[PDB]
Amino acid sequence: EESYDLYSNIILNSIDESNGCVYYLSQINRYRIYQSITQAVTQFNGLGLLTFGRHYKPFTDEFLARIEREMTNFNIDDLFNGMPFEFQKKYKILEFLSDNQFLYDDTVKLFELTNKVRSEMSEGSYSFGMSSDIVVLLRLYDNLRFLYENCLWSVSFHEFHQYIRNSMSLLIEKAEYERTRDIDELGFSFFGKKSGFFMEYYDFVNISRHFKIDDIKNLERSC
Amino acid sequence: DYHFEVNGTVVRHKNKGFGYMERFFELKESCDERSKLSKKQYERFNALFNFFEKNGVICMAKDAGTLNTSIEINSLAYHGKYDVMKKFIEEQSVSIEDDYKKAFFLACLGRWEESYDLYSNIILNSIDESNGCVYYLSQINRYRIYQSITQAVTQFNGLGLLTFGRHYKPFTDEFLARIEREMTNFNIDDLFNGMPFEFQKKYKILEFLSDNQFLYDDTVKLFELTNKVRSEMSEGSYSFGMSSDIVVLLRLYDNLRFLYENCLWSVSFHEFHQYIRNSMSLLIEKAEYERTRDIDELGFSFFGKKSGFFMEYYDFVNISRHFKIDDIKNLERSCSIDKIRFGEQEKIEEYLVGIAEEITKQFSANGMNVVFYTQFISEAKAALYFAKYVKLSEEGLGKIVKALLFYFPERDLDIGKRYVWLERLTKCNELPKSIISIIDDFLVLQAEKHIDQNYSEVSSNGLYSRDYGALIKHFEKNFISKRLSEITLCLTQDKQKQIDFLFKLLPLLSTNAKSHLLSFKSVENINDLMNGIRIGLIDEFTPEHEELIIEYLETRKVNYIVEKEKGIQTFSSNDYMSTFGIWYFLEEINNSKMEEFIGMDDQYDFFVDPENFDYKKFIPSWLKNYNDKLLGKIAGNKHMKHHVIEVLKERVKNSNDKRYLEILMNYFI
Amino acid sequence: NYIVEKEKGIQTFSSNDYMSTFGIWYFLEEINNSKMEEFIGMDDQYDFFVDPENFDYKKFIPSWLKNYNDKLLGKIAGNKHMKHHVIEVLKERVKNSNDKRYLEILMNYFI
Amino acid sequence: ADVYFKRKSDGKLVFTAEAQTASFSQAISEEKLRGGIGNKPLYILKSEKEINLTVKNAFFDLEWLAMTEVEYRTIAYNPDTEEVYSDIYIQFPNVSPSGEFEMSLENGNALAPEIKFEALADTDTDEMAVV
Amino acid sequence: ADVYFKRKSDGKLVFTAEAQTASFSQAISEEKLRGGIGNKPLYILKSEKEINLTVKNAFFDLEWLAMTEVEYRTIAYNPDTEEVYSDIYIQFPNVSPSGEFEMSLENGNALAPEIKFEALADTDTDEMAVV
Repeated sequence: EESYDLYSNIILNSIDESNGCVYYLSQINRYRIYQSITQAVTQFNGLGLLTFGRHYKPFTDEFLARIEREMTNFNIDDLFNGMPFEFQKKYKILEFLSDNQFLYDDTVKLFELTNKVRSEMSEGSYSFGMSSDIVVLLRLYDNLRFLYENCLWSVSFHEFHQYIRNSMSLLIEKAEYERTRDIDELGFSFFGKKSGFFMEYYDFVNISRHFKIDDIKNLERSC
Repeated sequence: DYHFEVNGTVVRHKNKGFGYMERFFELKESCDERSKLSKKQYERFNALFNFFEKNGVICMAKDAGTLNTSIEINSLAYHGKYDVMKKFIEEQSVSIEDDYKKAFFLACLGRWEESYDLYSNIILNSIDESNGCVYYLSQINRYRIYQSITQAVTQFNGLGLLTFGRHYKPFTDEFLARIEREMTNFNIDDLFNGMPFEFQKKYKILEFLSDNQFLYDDTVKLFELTNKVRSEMSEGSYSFGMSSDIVVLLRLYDNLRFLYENCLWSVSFHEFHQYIRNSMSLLIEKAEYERTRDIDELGFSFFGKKSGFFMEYYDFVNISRHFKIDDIKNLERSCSIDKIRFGEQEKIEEYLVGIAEEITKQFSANGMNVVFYTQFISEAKAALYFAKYVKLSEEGLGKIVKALLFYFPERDLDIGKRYVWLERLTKCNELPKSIISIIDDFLVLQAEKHIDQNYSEVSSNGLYSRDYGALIKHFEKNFISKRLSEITLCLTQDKQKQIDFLFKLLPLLSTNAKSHLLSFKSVENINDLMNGIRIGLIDEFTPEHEELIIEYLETRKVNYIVEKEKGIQTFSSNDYMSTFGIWYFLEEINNSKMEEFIGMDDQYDFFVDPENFDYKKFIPSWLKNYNDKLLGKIAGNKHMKHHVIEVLKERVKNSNDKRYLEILMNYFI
Repeated sequence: NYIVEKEKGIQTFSSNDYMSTFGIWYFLEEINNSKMEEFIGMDDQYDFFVDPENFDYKKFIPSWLKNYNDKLLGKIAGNKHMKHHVIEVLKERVKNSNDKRYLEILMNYFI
Repeated sequence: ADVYFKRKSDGKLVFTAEAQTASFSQAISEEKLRGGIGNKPLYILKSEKEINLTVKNAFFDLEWLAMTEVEYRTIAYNPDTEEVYSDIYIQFPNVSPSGEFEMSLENGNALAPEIKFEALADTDTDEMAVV
Repeated sequence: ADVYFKRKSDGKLVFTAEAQTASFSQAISEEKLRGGIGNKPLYILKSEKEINLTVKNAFFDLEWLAMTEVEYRTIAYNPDTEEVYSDIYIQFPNVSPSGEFEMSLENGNALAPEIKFEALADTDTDEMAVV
């Protein structure tokens, strides 16, 4: 409730200085936090009391009534179009943030890479030069950095968790196969440092944040 | 307001008002309530019934019942009826929609420039009649066919000269100029917005096609479902109720139907090929897993029976169309498709022989449509490669075998490549005499191609006409080819390459032909030795022949010494030294000079001196190339069994390859 | 309970871990009572160890081996009558099933 | 396929749905910390059975919503159309109400989501009962 | 790993590029067909082995493009010599191109596609010679 009220002040006080991006991001962020609240009250008033057992009411009924008042009949796909034209041609980089399904182009490339990686590792292919299992790592780092920078609330959503969980699990599986590989007369370790991949600090937090006990368990039993 | 699941059921999603959709299905069973409407209103209900049932819409989710349903594709293009398209183009014009089918068939057939002109004529005539839908789809399809021709000439301009042996220009430079002019400053993204609004509010369901990346919502859902299914496969969870594998199976058919119907040119697009390829390959993986599944004490009884998934005709077409030969191999090495039942096989064989006749016409009469050929050879190859898993009749096999060994260009299917596919067809059903006749004519045709007298049999797999004779002798112990037999009288030390041809084609030659060959033409170099063993001509290490092997072995050291001084290490994959070692490993050849040779090849040193060979350089991949008897009887001896045991134990847990697991189970027990 | 379960016509197979260890005790000879051999039908594992000779191997479940430690598998290894049956089932389900535990079980034995 | 979710010792219906994922993960003897290894006095340690199971579309009781540890059962007569006999009442009496938030929000509400839940145990191992 | 697609006839490079994938297939289809299985008087040990190499950014030198069986030759050097370094020049004397049409075009771009060629063998298996 405080975050929603605070986000109302950011957009309200962003009228001047022609900031644009700060107002635009906060407006998108405002919908994201409102989206989280919608199922927050749905998982407390609804679902009965199953996970907890006592009816917690973090947000007042009056607060629920008002937030819907302004948020009724809101479509996020036209938010970028609803922005001023000067912002449109100036901050076109953020054009895909308005889309609710923005986590699609990134996942498609990962899904495309996963099929390429899976096919590559089945045939014993060697990724000379630009290795196809490193670009996915580079892609997720930019996605993780860009989402966590600029202070976006979308990083806590389940769809983003699926993006990292599937992308990071493949990296673990690929790294497992790389070390656990047959030796070929032509496929020697000319300059590869065996596994190569090593679990950094940024890799651990990704596994410790987006994975689940159900998801991680099959990873252990497979790799 | 209502969510329509892919299975067929519906569910209220945002319908906060009256349940009109449920009311529509409420009247679906009540006969009298329908008659209570007005005559026009009752007529509309009947039309909606025809629409919903055709589109696969089923009753309310509460009345689920049986929900298994097989979809059908009435489009001729999806079935690859290229003969039907040819006459379908020349049926004049009845309506714009009929012309739209013609244009789509035109693009699939390969006549893209004609197809683009047809799409140009469609939009001009679509001003009236409020038929913007076909105008909308043709506008996208004209863009897609515009995109396809641009890369087609680009492939001919680049990567095309070497593949085809020369440059091909199926489109005139003027046509390439014309298409780009009409496509200037055309952004397809706002096509739905930049087009009259009465369409925008009625045909809203078509808004997902305007964007170039339209193949994203389905792929993302497929990707999420693929992750969801793979989680079940690893965890062994039993999918009660509706299962995601059925969901993805239905989703691809709906996507396949919606695009092949309504004549969308994006069906030939690689992303769609990628979409189907990953969709079905997942299905094959779970089908293999279900067959190879532990029968747990709990949840053994569920909706899925034994072999719940069956290979149907539609799946075969999708496999034969949206897959490449390497990806099929990955599917084979991951899942055994021979175990899963192939349903409606008789409905697949005519498709296989149907694709054979189109190949026959293309490469026999005049020339071939190169633009179509590029778009068709991948489907053509994928169909024949996958034919091993389906029983075929004698007549069906004959046409395919005739197509396989007589019409495929060498640019995509070399001499070695055909034998790999030939063995697949021969393994499914015992070789009859009729197929042998076609095979025999193939070999004699290659001999007559030696007119230029510089043609050499060059193969990717290393397999030559050597293997064709082995297959014939394997199935037919006694067989003599008259056509090759008669050729020997006319040849008297004239074509040396044709002379070399007879050596590896000996078992099919007559007694007089073989007598005339070895009269003064015989083995001189080491190459003909192992050829004779495979032929069967040479059976024992004669003293002269053993000299030949060591003489060639002596040459290698000359380069071996000099290359070490400058740091070079030549490792040409001749594998002849491995053949010499394995013969010595059973002391079948007992020359001691070749035993002196050491440090030459890692495999070669393994056979000659087993106990003192440096096993640290041993490669387990060599074990895939070894016979049965030597491995079987070596168990218990322990002089050299124990050394390889360490490698053997490692491979079962390190590698998931079944071949390594088979070796340690059949032997070394 | 087992006999009265036919009063309602439905058989019971309750996944409760009592009968499982009883047969293991008899297999290990930690119990030497002839009365308990008369109990057949309650648990498939119970019939597998109490009366292995006449046990119906069609009801065998490979997951049972993963529960047994090295000693129990070692004790059941090479009994001249289980040895034949355990090898056949293991060979079938080491290729169909890719779990690493199954690979370890086959490698510690029949070397 | 249906789920009846009741409060144990209270008998009030919680919700009705359809189970989609059923897991019966088997015990793994890899930990090596089982204990009693060197001495090996007696093989007593049996299977640490783990079972997970989810539902499709929960419909909570309106009466149960008024006042705002739990048993569960199913029905299945689909194989071989054996509806008069071969009844299987999958009875875990002490199923644990579990589940995660999983804010997707990019598809909207889907009535009730996939509720995670597993069966607990007691002094006597009563994880699963066919009757 | 920069490759140089040479020409067998003259030696002029057809193009140059950088290696993307080098798949040495390790799989033998056992089918009791090859060899002298009819009588088996000796050993052969000539199982077929498959090598493939794909690139990602060709050059297409103009002199060969003027005129509108083929080879290649490459080197592999890593600045981190560490403890082992070698002048490894993988080259197959006979390789034939096998690139499909591979028209994706949904992203709108193709740039330089993945050129995949398949190595060949003539008379003795002289392919896969590192020289």
